[PDB]
Amino acid sequence: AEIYPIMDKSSRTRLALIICNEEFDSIPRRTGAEVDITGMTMLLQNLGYSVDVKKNLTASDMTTELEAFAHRPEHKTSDSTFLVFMSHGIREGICGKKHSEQVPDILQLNAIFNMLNTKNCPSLKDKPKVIIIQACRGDSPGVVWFKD
Amino acid sequence: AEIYPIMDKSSRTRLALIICNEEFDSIPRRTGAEVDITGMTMLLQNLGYSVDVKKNLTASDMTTELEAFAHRPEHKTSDSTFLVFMSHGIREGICGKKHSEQVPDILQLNAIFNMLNTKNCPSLKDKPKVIIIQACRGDSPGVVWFKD
Amino acid sequence: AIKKAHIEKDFIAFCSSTPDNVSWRHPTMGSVFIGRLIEHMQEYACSCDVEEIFRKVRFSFEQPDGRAQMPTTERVTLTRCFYLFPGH
Amino acid sequence: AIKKAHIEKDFIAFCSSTPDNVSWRHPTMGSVFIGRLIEHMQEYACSCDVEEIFRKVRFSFEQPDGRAQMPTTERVTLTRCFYLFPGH
Amino acid sequence: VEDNCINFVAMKFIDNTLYFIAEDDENLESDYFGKLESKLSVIRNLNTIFIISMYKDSQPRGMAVTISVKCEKISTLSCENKIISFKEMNPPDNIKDTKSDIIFFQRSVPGHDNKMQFESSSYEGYFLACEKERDLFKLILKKEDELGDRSIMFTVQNED
Amino acid sequence: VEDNCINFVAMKFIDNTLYFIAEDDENLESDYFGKLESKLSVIRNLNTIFIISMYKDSQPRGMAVTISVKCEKISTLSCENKIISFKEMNPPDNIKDTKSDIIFFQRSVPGHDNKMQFESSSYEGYFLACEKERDLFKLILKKEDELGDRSIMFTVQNED
Repeated sequence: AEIYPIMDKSSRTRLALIICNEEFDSIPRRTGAEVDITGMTMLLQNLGYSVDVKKNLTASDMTTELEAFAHRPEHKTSDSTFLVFMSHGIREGICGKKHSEQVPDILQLNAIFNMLNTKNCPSLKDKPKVIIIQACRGDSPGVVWFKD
Repeated sequence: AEIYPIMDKSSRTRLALIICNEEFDSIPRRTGAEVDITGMTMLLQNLGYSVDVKKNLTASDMTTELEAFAHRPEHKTSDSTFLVFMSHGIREGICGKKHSEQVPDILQLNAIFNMLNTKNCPSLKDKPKVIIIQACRGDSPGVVWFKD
Repeated sequence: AIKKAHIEKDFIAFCSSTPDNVSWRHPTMGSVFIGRLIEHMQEYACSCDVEEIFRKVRFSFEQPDGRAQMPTTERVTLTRCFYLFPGH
Repeated sequence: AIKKAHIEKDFIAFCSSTPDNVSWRHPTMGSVFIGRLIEHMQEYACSCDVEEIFRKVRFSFEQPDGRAQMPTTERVTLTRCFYLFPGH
Repeated sequence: VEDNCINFVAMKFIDNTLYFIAEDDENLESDYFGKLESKLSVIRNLNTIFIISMYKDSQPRGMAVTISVKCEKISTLSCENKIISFKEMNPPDNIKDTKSDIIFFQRSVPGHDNKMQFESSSYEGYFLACEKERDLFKLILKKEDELGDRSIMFTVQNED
Repeated sequence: VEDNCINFVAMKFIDNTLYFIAEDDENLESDYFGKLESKLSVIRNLNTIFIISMYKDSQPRGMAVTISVKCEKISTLSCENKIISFKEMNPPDNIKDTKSDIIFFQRSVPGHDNKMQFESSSYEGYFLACEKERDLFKLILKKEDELGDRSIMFTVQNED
């Protein structure tokens, strides 16, 4: 009993969401996101997930689409989910399509976790939420030089 | 090459830190912490670690103790570490000895990670930092009542 | 009719980089993190769970190659090994 | 000499509870989280790595028992399976 | 803040007296810095019965509610003569006189506005609640306004 | 903020001209929202030689430093007649005249105060730096004050 349940292929109706932010109104474009979308969708379709591609969503639109995804009636006949997020990002979290220095519009990772728990998404009880994120979280190149 | 390097038992000098907060100045006492310290110390001593035990440290003293632990020489001869923490916990992080609701003295997990990175602790490159924390992170029983 | 269910019981985040760093993206080949992720799901998803697949992806970024980055497995709250079992 | 390395690598945090929850501790037997953690290393440290031991600890808290909690594995930046090998 | 204090799961009556066990039995203490003094205790329906039936009032000053517990013959809780008691037998369908121990009024609680407290029909101003006794919990009438000991409030979870 | 722009690892000279490859070759773009225009490039010593030797000045107006690169016979960088050039051979130990192409002055940089830029001794006010040329990087003199193209500053990492 160390493996999550997997039901019949012919009756399971999973749902995986893929959000990407390619075009922006105050930020340079995220070139190459098209190949990312195509590859992610093809791999998930190979896995067996009814993907849902969304592009250029504000954080408010992010939230309402997440709630709609949680409320979809296909979750009751599933056993998992995928939420592949790919956009710009800062220390706080994911960047929306309307991000700017003057006014920030950030969808935090904490909010994503909160809007998929058992209270807000009762249809996903005892079911993994395998979230995938592709966004920066800071400025440092991630490497340091030390005298050995 | 999927497993970590393990050095000779007869010559390695590992190091581990066990920080626990039991007695405070504006907080109810953490009864039962003595058995916790004893059991954790015995287990790590059996594992092969030179346990360092500290009690009732302010976060300011906590940080300099972490720096002293990083700067210790045994690290050149070790291959891992353990930083077991035991105190009260606010959603921000770890509570210190002098913590209060009027002025907070909280040691964030991010600060603990930063004090043991490769830049600040060059002695622990390619060596795990298996941190263990026992504290609270909010005000919620952790369960919800959903209508099945 | 009413249970407890452990609000926020099953979750595995997988960020592209550790906190306070930068993640790269090839302008035409696609995102390097996403590219490695999809390669590892194409190769290993039938013999390694999500946790170990993410570990393989993380290890594949170990030795820096100039534009270096380090995937992070945030808030791993899984209780059991999760095999996707694609097409089975 | 000045060989490069990742600033943040080979970290595995292990919090007692998920964010925005609480943790319990028996007044005499010791903390339930620490008790389960030490028991699982006393029984499994010779056959399962730190990641899987933490997963077993997490699974041991699955079914709620009134004073329920859920261990969390934060910022798992580990790259390889870590076996303690106590005394080999 | 979702201040929650779960203290009830399910428990039967003993010696013509209603007993209730709690979810916790070892008195584990929270690691949160602040105190967690209990104020309500509501949760039930976890899978020894606890009957609640609604009644319609020709003189509506509050929704009419009943409590009963299954016995060898069903017993209803009673409030005759300014004391707490359990009377046996079944209610005589719709109650004729408004003043009765069978009927109770439900008032919404400030906590989450999802639960309701219980009000005596035979008593005006009294309040039904629970207080810590030994290792179990004992349902004893105590005025809500007066802070009698801890004064744990008795509420039940409503159907969605 | 630790603004870092690594652009140098190691590379040899070709056709009597100093070439330098960069760490990145695919021009990967950051996912950070803001721009990352490069301003310095310092890192080296990754395991084709690059000589730096210090000299003592009887007229100290800056620490005297030399650059040289190993060849069939060692070559030193030269700054004769208001142009950039590479001259061959080895320096004649301590230099007698202060005005020379052999000796350079090192000035601390605002970035982390750990690296230093290079100053010509034969030129007063000129500055040694690098600019992007094709796929590689070419060391070409350009005034630091004047913003010539991107004007990547040339600095080297000091010993602790």
